[PDB]
Amino acid sequence: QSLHIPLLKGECWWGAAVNRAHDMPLQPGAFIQLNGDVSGNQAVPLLLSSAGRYVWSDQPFSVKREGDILSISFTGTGALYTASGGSLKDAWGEAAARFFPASGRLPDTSLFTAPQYNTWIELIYNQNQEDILRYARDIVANGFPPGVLMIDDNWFPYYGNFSFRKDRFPDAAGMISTLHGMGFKVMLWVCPFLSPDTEAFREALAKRIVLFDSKGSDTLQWQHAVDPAIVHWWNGYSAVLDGSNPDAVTWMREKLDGLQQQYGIDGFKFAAGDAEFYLGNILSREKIGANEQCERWGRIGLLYPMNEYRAMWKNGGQPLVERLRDKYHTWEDVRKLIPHASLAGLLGYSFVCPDMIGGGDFSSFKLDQELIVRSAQCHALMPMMQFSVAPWRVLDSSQLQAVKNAVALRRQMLPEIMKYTREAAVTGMPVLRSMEFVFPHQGFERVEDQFMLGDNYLVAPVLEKGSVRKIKLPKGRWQEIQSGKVYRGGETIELKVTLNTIPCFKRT
Amino acid sequence: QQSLHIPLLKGECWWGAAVNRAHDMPLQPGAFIQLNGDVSGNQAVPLLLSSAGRYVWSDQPFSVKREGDILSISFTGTGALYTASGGSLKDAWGEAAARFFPASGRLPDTSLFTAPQYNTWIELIYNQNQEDILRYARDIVANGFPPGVLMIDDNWFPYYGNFSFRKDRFPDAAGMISTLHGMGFKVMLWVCPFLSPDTEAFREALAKRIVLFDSKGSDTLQWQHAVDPAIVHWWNGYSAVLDGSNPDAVTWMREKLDGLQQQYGIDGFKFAAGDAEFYLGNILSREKIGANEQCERWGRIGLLYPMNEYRAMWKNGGQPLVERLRDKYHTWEDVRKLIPHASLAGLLGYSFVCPDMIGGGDFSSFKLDQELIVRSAQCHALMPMMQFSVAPWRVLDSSQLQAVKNAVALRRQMLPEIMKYTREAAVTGMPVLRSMEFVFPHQGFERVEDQFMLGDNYLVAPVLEKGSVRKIKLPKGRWQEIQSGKVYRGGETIELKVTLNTIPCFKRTT
Ligand SMILES: OC[C@H]1O[C@@H](O)[C@H](O)[C@@H](O)[C@H]1O
Ligand SMILES: OC[C@H]1O[C@@H](O)[C@H](O)[C@@H](O)[C@H]1O
Ligand SMILES: [Cl-]
Ligand SMILES: [Cl-]
Repeated sequence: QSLHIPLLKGECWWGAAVNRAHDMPLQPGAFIQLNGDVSGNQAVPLLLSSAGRYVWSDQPFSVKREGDILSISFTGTGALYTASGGSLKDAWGEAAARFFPASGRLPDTSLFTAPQYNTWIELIYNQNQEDILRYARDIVANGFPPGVLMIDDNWFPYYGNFSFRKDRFPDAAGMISTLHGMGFKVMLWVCPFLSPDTEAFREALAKRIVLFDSKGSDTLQWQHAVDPAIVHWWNGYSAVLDGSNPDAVTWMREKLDGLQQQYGIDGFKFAAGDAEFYLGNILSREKIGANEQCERWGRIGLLYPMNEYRAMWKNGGQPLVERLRDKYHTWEDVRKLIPHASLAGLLGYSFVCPDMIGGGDFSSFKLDQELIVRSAQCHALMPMMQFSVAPWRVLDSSQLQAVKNAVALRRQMLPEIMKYTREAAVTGMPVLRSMEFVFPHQGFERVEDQFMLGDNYLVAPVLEKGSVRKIKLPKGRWQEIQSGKVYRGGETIELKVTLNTIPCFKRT
Repeated sequence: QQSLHIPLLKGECWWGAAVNRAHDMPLQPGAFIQLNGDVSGNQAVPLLLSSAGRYVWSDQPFSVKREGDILSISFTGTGALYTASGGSLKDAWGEAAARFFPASGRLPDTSLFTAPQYNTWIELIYNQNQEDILRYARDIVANGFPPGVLMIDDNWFPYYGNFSFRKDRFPDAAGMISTLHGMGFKVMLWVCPFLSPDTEAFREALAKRIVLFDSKGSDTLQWQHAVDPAIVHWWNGYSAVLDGSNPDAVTWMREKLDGLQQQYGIDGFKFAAGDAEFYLGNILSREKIGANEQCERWGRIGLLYPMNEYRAMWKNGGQPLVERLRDKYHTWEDVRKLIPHASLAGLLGYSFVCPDMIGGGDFSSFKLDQELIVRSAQCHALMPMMQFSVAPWRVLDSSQLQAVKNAVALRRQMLPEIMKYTREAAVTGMPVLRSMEFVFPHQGFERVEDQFMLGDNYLVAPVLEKGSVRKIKLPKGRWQEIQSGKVYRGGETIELKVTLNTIPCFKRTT
């Protein structure tokens, strides 16, 4: 089933995939495939336009813009809709309320009320008790606020064994107790992959909770398959849980619940689950597609309020934290944070965290100190802020101070962040809003280096080198919160900036 | 493929190729054995030997069939038929050995012979842990059994390719080994060439390019440019696997094994897997060797660790490796395989042969049949090596236990004889455990597989069925039963009254 949609004059379209937001508004020649592909992050079968139009299907589709016409090919069925208000916000609001209504619930508020810290970039695969405790002590000693600490990949003996590796964690319970005492909560990285020659693999094969190999047979049914699917991913080759099988859910809950009971773990970073891992010669118990495997992995987080996901299909309006994917240590990537985060919010992902300050791609790790500072300042007034590489280790004293000052500004602004976070639970309305969302039809369709925190604060993080920053103000009066200088709105201004400037304006 | 087609001589009998097929020999009309990519679950050698002193050899694998009275061999490389002028099986063995697999002059570690061996596999299976291993070792001593080599079998480590004790089940592995040593045991660890394919060890091995690579079914793709590992399905799951053709894989394996010896005091290693079948398919090796040669090269690692054991093997006849018969079922059929498999093993160059595990070595079996366990123990006793796994004191009542202990005592009594011939096998390759045909050619012993000779002078006829009567075919000469002292004239078959305790054994006195 297909659909051709001529653009309205001036109309701009966004949607489909968080990790394609930098390519939007959709341009002539643009192509996005959702079927079997979440583009390395979150994806939703939704398009929204600046004229209040929207496209939804319950199922994946592909979209191409050819000239001034959208061509959409649906695997199921879909339709074009118009909201009568005629703005992006109206499209968002009607599509949300029809197709991904707000659940009424928040993720664990500890994820918002302090910065987050992830051991990934600092320790990589050498996750061990001594170094994790040291990183935590270091956070405290450098005057950073204790928050949620995420112990990343490889704290366990092998994939599918949900226990601390005793060689590197002689007393994990003691470690967690010490971390709690210091004011941290703790999350563990978990995934649905199973090292496919181990005790856990054989148990899961016997329980029939893995995805099976179809052998490329047309006819072979799940109930008769004998061999597991083996999937290649970034860590190697593994068996994988079948998210359509209720018994897989039971198994996963037993594992996670056990870590909570035994060690006091507060929550889980849900890794992987990307649709692409479910393609090919694979048999699932309930015969669902690859996208819905990803979606059902996402549902696990509904049982653990302290959660985070990178890969997602649907689950808009839900109490899941949605992280932007691994960012490179580049200026190009720091300029993705805002448009990616703002799109995430329109797709129903209000609780968006922008990856890791300074970069989340471990291979990157000559570091650029200025970039790290600008990355930190851009995180600060986003819904959540996440560190990994240790600022005190990689920065000199005044770059470090500027990071501390970013954290201080987040602290000053937290009541506002939390007001809109709490409201997002109820209404689904994003915390971080695009300029277009708040100020429709005022020339902001392509302004992606500015965002609104709620309705009243305009944030314009410095996202390049240079001592000059341009800021497009909507009509109205705007007071810069640090300088206190009031600006007449309805023009673009030039601001002299230093390493420490985070331009932010209150609507008056 | 090049080939031979050999009319059998009158009365001629042929053995060879594969240890785990010996029960089907002498090769009968309709027989077929493929060696290419196939070691039949144990040791295999490209050798055939005949009762008329003839032999066939190739450096490389072949297939053999018998159709009527024609023995046909199809070679992957080249081969030939030979005749030893003395005209007996022993002459064929001796000439083939000296030409194609001469004795190295070396022995495996003598502690493997000078006491019974004990393997934790059947008692503990996948639950290998410090407490239970120490308990098993204490139970050996408390029940009056001698300390020997203790083999800690599969799953003492976190995952395949991580050569360290799992600290969850082994809180002080060095102290455990220290304890076991002071109780008079030596300790071997199960190791294999498989790597859990999403782990740190796997990624390290991939980065060092020591794994076997995936050819993608391409004919042109060269090792040098391959990027993905071969994944292999085996009894424990799916794994990457070391490329035994790659000298860097040897280095890596030595680093692991030397590390375990230095850090924990481990005495040797049970070398698992390596079966040729694991190396078939879309696979690229650094030096472009076949599947059988991958099995052979795994076997060579044991040349660096005198305390070793292998199940899978290709060639390496005449070498200081313990060759274990494969996992035996808890059946009477399988206890009856021990002798013909062990004797063939000797003819193929595997003198240091151990007959799997007393009472069975297939963990799925584990109605235990106590009498079967006893007869298994008694059959092991005068073989080159004797290996327990399932705990006799746990599964046997008091008479039966005592009969196992008596078997151990007979082995102790006979050990000087065992060792005399074991030390000689190192030098000449002559088997310790010899077939009746080997020692007594052309006397009607071609199909007698329930008797063997310990060296030249001791005829052992273990009881291998239920009942109170045992038939024993004595070669010409005089034979003294070692318990009774009664002397029997040979050239006939006698019937002996037997009990659960009886281990019929005769000394040659003429
Ligand atoms: O897609 C998720 C993956 O992204 C890769 O680019 C990164 O190297 C991995 O560590 C993993 O996080
Ligand atoms: O071929 C070796 C294998 O043999 C199987 O029969 C057995 O169940 C396994 O435990 C393993 O020893
Ligand atoms: Cl990947
Ligand atoms: Cl197998």
